[PDB]
Amino acid sequence: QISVRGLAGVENVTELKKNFNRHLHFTLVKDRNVATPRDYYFALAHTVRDHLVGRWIRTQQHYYEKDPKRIYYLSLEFYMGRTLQNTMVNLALENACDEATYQLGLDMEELEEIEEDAGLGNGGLGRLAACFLDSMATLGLAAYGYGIRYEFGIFNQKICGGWQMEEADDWLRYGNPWEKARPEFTLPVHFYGRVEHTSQGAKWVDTQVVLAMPYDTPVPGYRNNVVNTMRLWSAKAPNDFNLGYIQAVLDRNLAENISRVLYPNDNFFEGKELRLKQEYFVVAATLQDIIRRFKSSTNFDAFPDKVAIQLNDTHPSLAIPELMRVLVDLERLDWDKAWEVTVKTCAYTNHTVIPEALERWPVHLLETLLPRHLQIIYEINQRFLNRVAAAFPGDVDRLRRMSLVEEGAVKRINMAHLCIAGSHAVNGVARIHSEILKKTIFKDFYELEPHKFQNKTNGITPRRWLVLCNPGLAEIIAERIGEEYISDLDQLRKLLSYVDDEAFIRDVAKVKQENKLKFAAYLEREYKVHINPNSLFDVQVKRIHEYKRQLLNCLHVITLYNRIKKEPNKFVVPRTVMIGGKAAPGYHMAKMIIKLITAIGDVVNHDPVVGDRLRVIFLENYRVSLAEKVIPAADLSEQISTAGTEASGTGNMKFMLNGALTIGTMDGANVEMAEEAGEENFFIFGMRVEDVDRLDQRGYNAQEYYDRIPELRQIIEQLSSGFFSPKQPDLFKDIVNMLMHHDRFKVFADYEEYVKCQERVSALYKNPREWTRMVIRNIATSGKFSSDRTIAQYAREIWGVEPSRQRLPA
Amino acid sequence: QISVRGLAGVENVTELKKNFNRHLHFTLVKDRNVATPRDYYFALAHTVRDHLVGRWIRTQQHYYEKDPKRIYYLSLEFYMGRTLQNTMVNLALENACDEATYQLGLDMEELEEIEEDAGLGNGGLGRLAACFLDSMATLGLAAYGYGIRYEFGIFNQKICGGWQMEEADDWLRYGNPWEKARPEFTLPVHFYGRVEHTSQGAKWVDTQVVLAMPYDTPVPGYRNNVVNTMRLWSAKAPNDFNLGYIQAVLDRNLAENISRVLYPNDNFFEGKELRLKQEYFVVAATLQDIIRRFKSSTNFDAFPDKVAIQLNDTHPSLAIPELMRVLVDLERLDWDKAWEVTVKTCAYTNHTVIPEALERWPVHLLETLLPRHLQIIYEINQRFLNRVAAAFPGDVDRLRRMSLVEEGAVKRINMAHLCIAGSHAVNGVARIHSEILKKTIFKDFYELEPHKFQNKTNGITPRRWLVLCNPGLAEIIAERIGEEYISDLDQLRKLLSYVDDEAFIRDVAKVKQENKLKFAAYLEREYKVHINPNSLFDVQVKRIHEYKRQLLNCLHVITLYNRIKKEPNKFVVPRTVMIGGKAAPGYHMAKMIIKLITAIGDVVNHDPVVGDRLRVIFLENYRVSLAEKVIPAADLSEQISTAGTEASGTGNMKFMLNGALTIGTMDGANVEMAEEAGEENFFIFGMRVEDVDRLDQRGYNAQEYYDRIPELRQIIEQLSSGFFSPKQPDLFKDIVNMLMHHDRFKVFADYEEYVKCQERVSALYKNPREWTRMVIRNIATSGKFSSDRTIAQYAREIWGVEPSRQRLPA
Ligand SMILES: CC(=O)N[C@]1(C(N)=O)O[C@H](CO)[C@@H](O)[C@H](O)[C@H]1O
Ligand SMILES: CC(=O)N[C@]1(C(N)=O)O[C@H](CO)[C@@H](O)[C@H](O)[C@H]1O
Ligand SMILES: *Cc1c(COP(=O)(O)O)cnc(C)c1O
Ligand SMILES: *Cc1c(COP(=O)(O)O)cnc(C)c1O
Repeated sequence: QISVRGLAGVENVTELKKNFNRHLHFTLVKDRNVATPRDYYFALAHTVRDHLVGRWIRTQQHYYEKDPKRIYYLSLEFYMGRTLQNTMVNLALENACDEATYQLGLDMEELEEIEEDAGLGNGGLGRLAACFLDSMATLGLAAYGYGIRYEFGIFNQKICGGWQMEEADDWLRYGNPWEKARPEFTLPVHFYGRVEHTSQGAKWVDTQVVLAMPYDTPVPGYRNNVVNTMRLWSAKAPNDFNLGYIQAVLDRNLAENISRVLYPNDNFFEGKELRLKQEYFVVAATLQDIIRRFKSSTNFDAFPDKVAIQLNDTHPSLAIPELMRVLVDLERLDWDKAWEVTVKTCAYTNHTVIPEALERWPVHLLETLLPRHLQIIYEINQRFLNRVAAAFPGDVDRLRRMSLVEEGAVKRINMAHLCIAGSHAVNGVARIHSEILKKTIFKDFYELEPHKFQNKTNGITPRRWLVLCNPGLAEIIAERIGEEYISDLDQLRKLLSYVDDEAFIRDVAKVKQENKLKFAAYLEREYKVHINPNSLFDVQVKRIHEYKRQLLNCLHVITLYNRIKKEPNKFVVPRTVMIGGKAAPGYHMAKMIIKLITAIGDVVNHDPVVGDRLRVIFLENYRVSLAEKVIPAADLSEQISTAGTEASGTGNMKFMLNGALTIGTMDGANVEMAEEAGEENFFIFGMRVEDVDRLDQRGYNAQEYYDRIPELRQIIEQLSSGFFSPKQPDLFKDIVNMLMHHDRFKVFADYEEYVKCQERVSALYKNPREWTRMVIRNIATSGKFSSDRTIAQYAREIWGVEPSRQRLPA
Repeated sequence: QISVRGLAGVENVTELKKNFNRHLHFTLVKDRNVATPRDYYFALAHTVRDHLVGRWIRTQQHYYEKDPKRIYYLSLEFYMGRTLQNTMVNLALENACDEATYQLGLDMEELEEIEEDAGLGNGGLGRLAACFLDSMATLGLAAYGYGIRYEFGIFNQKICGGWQMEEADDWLRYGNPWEKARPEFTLPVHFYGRVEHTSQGAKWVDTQVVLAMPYDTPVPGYRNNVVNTMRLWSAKAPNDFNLGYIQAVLDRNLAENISRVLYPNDNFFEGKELRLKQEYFVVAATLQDIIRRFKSSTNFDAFPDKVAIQLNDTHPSLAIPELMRVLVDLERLDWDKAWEVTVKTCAYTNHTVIPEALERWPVHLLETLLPRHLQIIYEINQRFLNRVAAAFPGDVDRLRRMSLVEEGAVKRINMAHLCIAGSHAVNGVARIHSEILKKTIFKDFYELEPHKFQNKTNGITPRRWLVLCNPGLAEIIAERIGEEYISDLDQLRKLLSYVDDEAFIRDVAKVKQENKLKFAAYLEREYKVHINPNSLFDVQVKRIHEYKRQLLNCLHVITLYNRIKKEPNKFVVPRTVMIGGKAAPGYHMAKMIIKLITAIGDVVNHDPVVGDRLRVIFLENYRVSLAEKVIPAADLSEQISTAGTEASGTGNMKFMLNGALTIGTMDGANVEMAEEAGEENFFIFGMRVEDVDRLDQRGYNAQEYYDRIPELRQIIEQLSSGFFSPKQPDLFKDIVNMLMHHDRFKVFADYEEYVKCQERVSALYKNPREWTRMVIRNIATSGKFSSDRTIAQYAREIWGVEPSRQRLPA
């Protein structure tokens, strides 16, 4: 047992054991003779869950009594991952449970692997929401996460013949012990219908009704006895729905399809009706809940003092016109008063600048689905443009650029413009991203209301991303500076005075080696794949995207391979290149990239001459639980997106906190990370945002690079001739064609500097001691990237509430 | 507290209370400050449930050790009703829980009303299966009820404008505390595909796979510590199902629709594909489970010694060819050996003789859905007819009459013929019904294999239908003969020596009066309807059907009304005529009858001259929980189906056990009931089966009755002229037209004798003392109609197992 995992008291271990047996008997209705590991996992989950309820009930009762300002974090995604270990960590029950299960003759780590990931997210945006919930609870904020309870989360990725195959993520199959259905708080949500204009107000009538049933999941703060709530809505059809008879009953599924599945798109907008329904569904149900809670604390002037609504991107942007609809149509407030309340209540966070990810809904869709909201949006736009016109008289083009309504083929509503107009604060997720917002995408808006624009650099929770996934590292750190850093990551700074400490250097390196052995083993157990634990673990895990440039990584791998075949008996630092991530089902290029990766592996991994010097592995079904395993085992973190495309990135922070060195571009949060650790302790390369713009003004011509770089030329010719696809020589024609003629992300432009930088990485790896010393400098300066810091800034600069680290009663 | 409700021990009441509070806290995650009656109901349900698990686990472990012959009761319907009180009754926890909740300041009766009925049945057939499970557990048989877990059971009936409106029975909305999902025992079921004939055997390939997930519900025996299992299958789509992406995920519902809803038809066959899928689904999953359990006890010669499969009607008839498919195709047994095993394992129970209820599936449907089963059925038919041909040489018409395959417009498979051929026993559900089977419908089959035909008169469980719904009556009975009768109903005979006992007569009458007041009150509480508790409670509750002749009851009500208007100041015994029951959604005539009933009420209930002398009420949403309320409060039980149409009837037995006198035809079980109590203690009237046949040979002409009975003529003219439907004068034209020209059930033919008999009933009611004495004679002789007797006969004469009343350890 390690210190950071809590005490294994005599009384508590005994109590845990009896409750474990009670649940196995009464809850699972099983005896030890027929119980399977899954049954044991559930018995443990219910045992741990019991310890939450007491705190959950008093935390909520506490907020009722003290009535603080409530924070409502609206998101269509909450990438939670597993809950068992995280709960034990935050409740200081890990060692006790480890001991108790040990005495029952069970391996707790084996049981934890049985829990299904709650994959209600796609990647960064969803995971961010998860880290935020953890931090808000840890900082004692009366926060509520509101989203959708998807029956099917992000699809499970299978690799067949080197191709990605998707299969339903039936995560609720065996039941979810963490959620508590609250059917008693079911709310009605309206769709379609029409607008009637009577004497005293407009009415939305003849609507189709869908019920929203809430499910509450506890969110425990770190050892402070605070347990907040994440409320996920589930779609239910009313009972007089469609009410020949048989068909009417079967058609109930049409209404319940709203919460059936998560759209698997990462940084891409797909204007489908079902998605719009999901967005309004979560918004409509949540707002009624918010107002209900408010009225139970009618002058809505105090609404903004008791309520803060944070929009995670534009997905829940309809909250703005829905809040207006309710205040104006239902509560009968005058427009101006209602608008004042709305702006002061809502804040919007932008997560990207790539045009294809921007939500622009066709007016005809809103027209049919939400007629009243479309009217309110036109009215908002009207009054907004009147302000623009008055601020910039005669600037007609600005008016059309800022309009919430975009003209053209089909009129569309720019949801981002809607969010800026109806929010008192708009923020980017990293300094460079936030600056880009003010200088480009939202320049006109920043000019009109500069006070609205802020920055809130992303962060990650040190509980799940350090203590939970890397106990060995958390331990050796605690041994030298205590445990306070876990909820005050800035204290890792103190590790700077151990950079020359021989014992520490040795332990840091030892922990990494153990993590690598542990992962190298897992690889063979669950995926029959052998790798050399002594090689440098070069990993790039994140969603497959052209802007992420997994292709640039591929070019390097092929370069390494060609160099080896060129001079076989020459020494080179051994490397295990691991690339993992899911591709959106309809993203063809992303799926071709996955195939290319596996294709490269097929050649490289079986070339006798290469031996154990180079291995290319594609990490299947990358998800939160897998991240917790690979990240602690990585040496090199690949954060190589084209400058200006990765709003922030969070995977980069996870790697930095876990002892991996970073090779990347000055993009997103990488800039601040390098700034914190010092550029000398970072492997920075490639074009800066300015270099990219210069190239765009000049005109990007990939051919130029192809003509001037022999090694690059050789790679393209190998791809084109079928060297990596014998049976299908032209298999990768689309890839080569894109690289050569329409590469929006300038892969070739950063090739030379990338490769060169990679050589510097290999050189440092040859010097174990100095590599580890640089690692210590990174870990020691990663404190700024804790989501506790991020949330503290949101609370103080946007929500107007003070974080607290005071422990609530037991 | 009453004696039959068990002891309210000091230790147990204390234990119950703490566990109630534990569940409210840890299970429902609520505090007393926010708990609603529903939360309290669930806390109690979980508390009671806890007492079942221990016994449930050892009962099943017991069967594993002793390995007795297992009884598998296959049914597409299990009309369970509520489970809370029944569980308390069988566990002798009722008084303790009553006390415990009392001390917690809660009214247990109020909490029981919150439980949703498990309405997984239509009427008699489904309820019979429920009573049987209760009796099999009480008799210590290793029995398993196997069926489908419908998401939506029988629809909830709403009456709007006097018309029936159906609405989804979302009984799982708030969760079901009684079931235990067993996802670990999920089994695959195949559909469609084709048959491949290879060298060594035929193969069923290219099939669509649907998963069957089982949910187990405990079935406690009466105070014997036995807890059997009812396993209900739920349809689940495999995860690589349909696996653009979004659509594939949404289409999973196509496969899961199989267990979505119960077909609401009572005694009517609807040849829909979805229904056929449900039938094979339950059969395929169940048989794999049966064989699995058998192999874990490969000579299948002992299969019939360890397994008995009872087919509740033909709904699960595919078990016969499915068992053959498995034994022949999968286990590779020779046909003859397989057939021997199948016949010795299966037994079939017929529940009706009406042609429209007989299952005849179109060959083209089986051809597409279950190609292999169709081949097996042809093969069975072939060999079967060869036996017929050899037994009755040259009788070509017999061959075509007995064929499992019916020729004509579209070829169909007669499932009843299939069941007779593949079963070692076939039984009717009442003596007269069983005789009718041998003399008519299955005459040819009886001639070929007379040994197969048996009778097993239906019964009802005295636990739910006496002790649970009528504690007051169970108590006064127990006070004079003890409690042993509850599991040995024949002992009620002893009450015969109290027929002249003044105290007993007074108590029996008192209990009835209290039940009537209790019901008259409930009527006003939940349905704002006032009635006179001193009137005779004339009730007919059962599914709406023409053969049940609710119309004959209507004619009498109208007769009573017309007589009163004719002589207003003449005295007549006051009556409250209550009619209730659901009509199948697509059964037009049944829906018109409901409207007629409410229409009669509209006129009769508001006629000043009638006063409180006559009231016509339609009992809305008749279901098991409502039956438990009305039956104990009834004085007169209407069992007036045309002789030969009601196979048995079970509602009739419920009324007899609860102190109501019966007016009915010599049909179904009424014959045996009258035989048991003595015809002098029964109000028998109308045509006997023989009279009906005579009339059919002559030719039924309704006009004749219309011309010779003035009162009848007046009623038809009132209906035709719009007397009961002013705004819509011809509203009931279909009813009159049917009555006059195509009445398959000869309503007019029994009118005169019915009315006359009703006069005899009123006469006896005027003499309280003698009415009650006749009641005592009925209750005292109702013992034969206990399902314990029925099940004991099934066990000894069909399954070959001995019932046991021995209590298993605590
Ligand atoms: C739209 C969207 O999901 N954007 C992203 C992401 N996950 O892709 O949000 C996360 C969280 O802010 C950022 O770190 C990524 O750089 C940004 O692209
Ligand atoms: C088919 C069918 O459900 N038949 C019925 C019924 N419920 O309608 O079965 C029950 C139980 O045996 C019998 O009492 C009824 O007389 C018979 O009609
Ligand atoms: C952290 C995380 C991400 C975000 O990774 P980036 O490299 O910032 O894109 C995505 N997926 C999972 C499973 C994560 O844990
Ligand atoms: C007993 C019962 C029946 C069967 O009634 P019959 O009069 O035999 O048709 C039908 N429905 C319910 C709810 C029952 O309790």
